[PDB]
Amino acid sequence: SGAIYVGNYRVVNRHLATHNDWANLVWEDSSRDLLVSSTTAQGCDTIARCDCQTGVYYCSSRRKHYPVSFSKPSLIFVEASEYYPARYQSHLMLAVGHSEPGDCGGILRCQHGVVGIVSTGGNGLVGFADVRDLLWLDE
Ligand SMILES: NC(=O)[C@H]1CCCN(C(=O)Cc2cc(C(F)(F)F)ccc2C(F)(F)F)C1
Ligand SMILES: [Zn+2]
Repeated sequence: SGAIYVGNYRVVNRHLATHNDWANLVWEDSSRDLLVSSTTAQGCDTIARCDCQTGVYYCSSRRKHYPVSFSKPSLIFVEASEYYPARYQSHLMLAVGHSEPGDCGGILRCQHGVVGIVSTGGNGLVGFADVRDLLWLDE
């Protein structure tokens, strides 16, 4: 569980989205596991606009923040689940670090702000859905 609150937008994992999220839908992409819905209250998360490859992510399964090195956003294959069939997820960044079911939604941050959210994991690895290319989140 977890979301990004920037201006009048809420950013969540698409597979974790609520009824409210779908009834107030702005944009969604299954191939990125992202969904953006509208909000009445104003959010103050700063989204990073950079090509950083080091940052810090929140791991709810350990109740701890962890520093990580992470790869450039790319098309990576992701095994089947009760939410999606086997497929390549786009805009995904990998890091060596702990994650287990229940960790999706944890924020990855760099010195410039929010980079993305936990979206995949397993085998001593963690995957993040990048949000830095979504320039419209700020306007
Ligand atoms: N983006 C997807 O299609 C996800 C959907 C949920 C499930 N997805 C996973 O990665 C599986 C899983 C979840 C987690 C996460 F929550 F950190 F992701 C950690 C580990 C694992 C593991 F190791 F058991 F396979 C794909
Ligand atoms: Zn940065």
